[PDB]
Amino acid sequence: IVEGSDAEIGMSPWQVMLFRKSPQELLCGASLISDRWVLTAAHCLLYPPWDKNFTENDLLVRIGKHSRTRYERNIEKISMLEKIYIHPRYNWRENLDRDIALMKLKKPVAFSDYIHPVCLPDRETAASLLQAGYKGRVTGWGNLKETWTANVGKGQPSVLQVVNLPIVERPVCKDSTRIRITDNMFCAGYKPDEGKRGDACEGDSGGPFVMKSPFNNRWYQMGIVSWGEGCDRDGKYGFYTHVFRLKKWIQKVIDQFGE
Amino acid sequence: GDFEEIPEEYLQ
Amino acid sequence: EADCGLRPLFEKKSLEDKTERELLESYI
Ligand SMILES: N[C@H](Cc1ccccc1)C(=O)N1CCC[C@H]1C(=O)NCc1ccc(Cl)o1
Ligand code: NA
Ligand code: NA
Repeated sequence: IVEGSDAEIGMSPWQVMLFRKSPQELLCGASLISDRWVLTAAHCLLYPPWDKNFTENDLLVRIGKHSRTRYERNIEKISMLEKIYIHPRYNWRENLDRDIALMKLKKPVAFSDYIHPVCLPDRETAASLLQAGYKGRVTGWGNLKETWTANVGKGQPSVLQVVNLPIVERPVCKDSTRIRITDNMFCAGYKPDEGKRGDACEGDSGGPFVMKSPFNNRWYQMGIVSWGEGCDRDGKYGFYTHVFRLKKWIQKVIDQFGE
Repeated sequence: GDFEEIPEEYLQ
Repeated sequence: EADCGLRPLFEKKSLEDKTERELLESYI
């Protein structure tokens, strides 16, 4: 996360870290949507251009975390993956269209002050809230900047980072890039004229873009961190998987096939 | 290697 | 889940985090 701040304890209790067993490393963010289901970006698991094609046993999910590198004894819960489900029309060839994946946990995770699921949006909540200018919140452990001077500056955070960002008008998203944008994406970030900055960055992939509904005061995951060109570049925006647009696939995966 | 080691039961 | 999106350390005890007001204020 670029130009964010340290999260408060328990601020994002659905935040999930995707962790490579060997070598032990952060792969991506993710989010908890029930006691057995974790949502992330397809490209966190499958990206042939980078020879990336992870199997269940390659990965753990760590839930309830705050510190990036510490093992948070008595707080985090580390879970093994039962199954990975990638959207069958995930377009890794061109533009990361439908950048979404589910992970089933081998065992349900116990909820706590630090571990709690986020809601997924229904049509009405998405229609009300996914409006240009409305702000959501992005969280992750990814890099603090696109570039820095090695062993002199600092590019990675000690703990979970948070930034609030406004949804951007679709023509502005489209005019910011040569990549083909789809209805399964929205973009977010401040314009150069606006005062403020902020973006996701490498390692934030797959984590949640959330909004707090003013109707029922619940947090809804509207987006998944998907792609950008650079991080926090002027005139560029971060692009997010439109969770509601893919919810019928989510429901199918959970309701008919996985339950 | 920035990462504090995980309990062994998880890496199995 | 019935209690989705309600954080134990915030909504469940009617405490706000330090920047959620920024989100509310944008929903005009
Ligand atoms: N630079 C290409 C741009 C691209 C976009 C679509 C199709 C191919 C390439 C990119 O973004 N990616 C490459 C694969 C993973 C993804 C990534 O790095 N996502 C992280 C990120 C930063 C900000 C937010 Cl939002 O997500
Ligand atoms: Na364009
Ligand atoms: Na930008």
